[PDB]
Amino acid sequence: LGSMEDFVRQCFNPMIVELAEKAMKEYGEDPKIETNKFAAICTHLEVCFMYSRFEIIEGRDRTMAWTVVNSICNTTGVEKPKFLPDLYDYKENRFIEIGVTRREVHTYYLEKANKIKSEKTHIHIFSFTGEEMATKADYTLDEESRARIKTRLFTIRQEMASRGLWDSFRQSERG
Ligand SMILES: [Mn+2]
Ligand SMILES: [Mn+2]
Repeated sequence: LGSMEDFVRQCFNPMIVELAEKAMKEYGEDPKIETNKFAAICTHLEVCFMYSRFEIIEGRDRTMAWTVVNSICNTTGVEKPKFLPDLYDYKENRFIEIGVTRREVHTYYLEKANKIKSEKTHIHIFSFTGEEMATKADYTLDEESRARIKTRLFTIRQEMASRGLWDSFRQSERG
């Protein structure tokens, strides 16, 4: 049984580890203790950066994110989201909320949708199974582009498994 804080650090992007290290410290969660959530954050992030037409919101400091949201919201006449999407899509002129779950796709979706009280925020969910779900059957990206996202979650799962780490990860998610 390996060290997740190891695997995370030596299996994600430096960039990605330290944006998520830094995302965590901001809620006073230690990456050394909260290592399963540490990886999850890194993965969720990695995905958002592969779904990139698209402006990125996840990853920025909250000050920077909220300003980013606002110039768009001021320039397009788009409703302000209450919370913070992950991306914006210039082609469909909408904000997108990205979700990566190790649970039920349907459960995670409705949890997302009911949080954000979206009218216009689009919601794309993937899991480590292929299983996915986008708001209104609107998959935004082309079967290929989504497929590469699918492949890599798979390459995350087994590489965890190689170290006895997959098992726990799998079962430790909540809402
Ligand atoms: Mn986000
Ligand atoms: Mn998200």
